[PDB]
Amino acid sequence: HDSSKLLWATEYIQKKGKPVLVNELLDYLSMKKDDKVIELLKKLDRIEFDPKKGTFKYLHSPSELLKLLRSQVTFKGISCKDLKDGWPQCDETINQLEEDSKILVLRTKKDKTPRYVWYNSGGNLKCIDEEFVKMWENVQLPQFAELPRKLQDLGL
Amino acid sequence: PIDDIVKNLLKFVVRGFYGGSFVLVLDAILFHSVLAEDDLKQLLSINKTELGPLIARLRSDRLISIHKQREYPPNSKSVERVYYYVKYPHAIDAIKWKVHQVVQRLKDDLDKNSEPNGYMCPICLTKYTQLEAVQLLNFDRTEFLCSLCDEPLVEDDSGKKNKEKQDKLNRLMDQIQPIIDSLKKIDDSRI
Ligand SMILES: [Zn+2]
Ligand SMILES: [Zn+2]
Repeated sequence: HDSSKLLWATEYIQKKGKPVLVNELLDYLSMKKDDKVIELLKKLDRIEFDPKKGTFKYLHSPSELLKLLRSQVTFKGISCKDLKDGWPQCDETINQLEEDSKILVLRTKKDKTPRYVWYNSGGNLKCIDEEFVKMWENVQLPQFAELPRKLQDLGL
Repeated sequence: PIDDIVKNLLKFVVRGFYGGSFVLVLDAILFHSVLAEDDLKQLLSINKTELGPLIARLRSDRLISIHKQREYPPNSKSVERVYYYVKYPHAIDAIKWKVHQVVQRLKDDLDKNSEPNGYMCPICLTKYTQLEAVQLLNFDRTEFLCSLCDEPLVEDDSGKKNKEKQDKLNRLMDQIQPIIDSLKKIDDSRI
């Protein structure tokens, strides 16, 4: 079919994943021997077609990650689907680029911590021990407008 | 606008003394003044177990309070929309109160370990003090006994721990400095 040939060629181009001659593209899967696939490559982004030499590519750094993280300011939250495909082992970069240099959203330790769009000043700030964090939880923020007097009682 | 600095400050503390997930909901609430409940829900694309306490923490933090933004349902019903009223005046009330609370607490820790005065019997595992020591001190016993176990006493709160509390204070002063400086910048107008 017209769509089946395009789907198979796109997967085959994805399976090949390398820029090679368009002539070899047809013989790799023995299906894209008609002009329909070549026109589909120029018309669809699944197969990259350009006037240059035979080459099909995908249609990469923590610096780009930070800019991409900054690219989602006051917007929806993105996933690392493009980040890891556009930069393999992008989860490691999050661990390496700590101190907010690469923020993430670790869903759990059973799904490779699927991250989300996040930017921060400190990010981790691990040096504050949980004892300070526990006493932060142990101290409960008090009730209503008596509190402005309460901090006045403490001298504020 | 100074109110943005208040919200910008809210990110700092909610990312300094809280986790990263504590700011995305903080972002979402402050993204829109009157935001529908489901709109925030679709943003995170996760369950309510990872969202509920975050807003409850913020409402307990008094920075933002979920307001009764009443909406009339189109099905001959009355179902309101959960839009949070960001309670900026109460934010400085709650957040600064803890800072004043912790700094005096760490001040208390400083003088507790400042000089070893109280004593202790390791055999009995009970602390003592100088006033107990003198009434327990004897001419023959140049040390302090422990009449409970009939054992000599040892000092407590050595000089090392005073440095630790001070180093806690120095970290406390440094790590809360961005929080307070962004907090005291709001003190000019109290908005
Ligand atoms: Zn209250
Ligand atoms: Zn004893």
